[PDB]
Amino acid sequence: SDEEVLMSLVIEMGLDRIKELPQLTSYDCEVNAPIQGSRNLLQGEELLRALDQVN
Amino acid sequence: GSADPEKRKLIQQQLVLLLHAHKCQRREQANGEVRQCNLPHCRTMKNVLNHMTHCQSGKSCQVAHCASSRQIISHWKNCTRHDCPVCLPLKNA
Ligand SMILES: [Zn+2]
Ligand SMILES: [Zn+2]
Ligand SMILES: [Zn+2]
Repeated sequence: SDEEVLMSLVIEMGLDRIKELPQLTSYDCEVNAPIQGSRNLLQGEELLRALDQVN
Repeated sequence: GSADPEKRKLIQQQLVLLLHAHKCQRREQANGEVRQCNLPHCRTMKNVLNHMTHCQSGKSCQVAHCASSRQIISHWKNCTRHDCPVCLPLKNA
């Protein structure tokens, strides 16, 4: 995911426009964004390494 | 539970913002302790990312966007769904 792609998604999704950012709930996230059952809710600095184009 | 299409849109938007902020912050950590990006909520999600690295409250955590961000990130890492209504924009684009 090029930062070029991420900037394009940010602008296509409206995130460059001033907004209220809703505080989603862990529940609404566990429902609409389920972990495998891996049950591996990343913590520590590994949680940042994930974001380095992980598949 | 039951999937709401609107929540899935707020979720993918928070994911794009988390991914931007990380890359933004990586581009900062090499270029000095900058913190110059003025994208809406970018500073916010950078501070969220640094919170949850050293955070240990886990699900008990009420700091805005920590619990949710940690769940969304963990999903995106392992999401191998072809069809995923959250990730499909990012994975494929
Ligand atoms: Zn930024
Ligand atoms: Zn926390
Ligand atoms: Zn997904």
